[PDB]
Amino acid sequence: LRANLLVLLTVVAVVAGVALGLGVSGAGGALALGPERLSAFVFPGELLLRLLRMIILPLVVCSLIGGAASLDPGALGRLGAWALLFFLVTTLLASALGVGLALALQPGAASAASKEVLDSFLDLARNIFPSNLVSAAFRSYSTTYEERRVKVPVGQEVEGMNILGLVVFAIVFGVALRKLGPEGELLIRFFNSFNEATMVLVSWIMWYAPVGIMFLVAGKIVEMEDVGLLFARLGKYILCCLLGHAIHGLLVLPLIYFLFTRKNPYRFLWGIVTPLATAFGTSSSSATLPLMMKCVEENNGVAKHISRFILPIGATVNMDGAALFQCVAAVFIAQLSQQSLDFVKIITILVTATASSVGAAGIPAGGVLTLAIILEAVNLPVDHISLILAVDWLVDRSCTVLNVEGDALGAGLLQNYVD
Ligand code: NA
Repeated sequence: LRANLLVLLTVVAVVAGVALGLGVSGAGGALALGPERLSAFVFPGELLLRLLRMIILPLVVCSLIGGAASLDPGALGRLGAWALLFFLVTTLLASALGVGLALALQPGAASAASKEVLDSFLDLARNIFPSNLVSAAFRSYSTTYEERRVKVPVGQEVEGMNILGLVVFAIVFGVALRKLGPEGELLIRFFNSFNEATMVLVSWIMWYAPVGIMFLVAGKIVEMEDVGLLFARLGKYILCCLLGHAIHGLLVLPLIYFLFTRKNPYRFLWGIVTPLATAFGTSSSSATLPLMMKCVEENNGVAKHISRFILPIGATVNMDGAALFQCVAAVFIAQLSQQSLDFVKIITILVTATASSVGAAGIPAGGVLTLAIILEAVNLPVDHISLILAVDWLVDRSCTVLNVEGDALGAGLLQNYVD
């Protein structure tokens, strides 16, 4: 079927990009290409990223408005509380697994290789309640410091979409529309139509996705000066990250799903393999959001009013893979600096990763800034982050799957809470 063809092409795009980038690097790489040729070579990946960033606003906002307006406020409140508990518990488990898998199997046992913590959470709270809806569509509040030599924190809005604030506003506005009654039907229909129109565009973009992924991966592995040396240096770190992701996705989340529902979790995952493949290929949660919702509603028995509400929220708040990656990177850096971590600092890492996972922006910087916040919370050198980013093109992808799987299973849990 053409859905299977698209999934196969999207997955094979990563392998083809890896091969193309290795060939280009072995044929001189960027120095042989030069800046002008390299920019054109990597441009298609940038085009794909721009296309994927375009859809996030209308898709998420309309989906959340519809999902919130399609449920009784009391039932919506109970469902949201349970979903938040599930997301927090899963993120905490991912962080704990990441820390445990790095203290053992030490990735940094070789010699080859800012905002205050309170101010970061105050900025998170400010972004949860945007001061302007139009501005929130492309800017987020951020605090810098001015010396008066007291470092007073002064804040301003800086580039970067405010997804968390818009999500909160969409949920509240949908609740208000539901409470209006027959007067709010027109707006519910309007936002549903907008959501369907946006999903059509997302489906069209999925066809160009493989070509963008090709050049994205090729350029991002051409930027590495030495593939062999870098991989020999970060082999154990990548092993820790991917092993933690595999353990969390294949053992922990399925175990929780079985314990609570007592149905087969792998039969559930078999119905969403296609969204998982799209997530791995594109590294975008919004890209798989429509396909994930379709598969969950059709292949699985999840009710529409459950999926349309839970999945858009999880795509923004549930970042198990990101938390695991951040904790593994923090332990790796702490081992590189030979700065022994005691129980207090381990708990600090866990709590900071869990708390900062909420509001992790969709941009690539959103998964590495939180790492800087964690390092500051524990007092680690940020200089080493250069290494961590160098393999994001792989690790981030592994994160994205774990960032969506936990969402789908989450819905699968709440369905049983409703049954
Ligand atoms: Na997610």
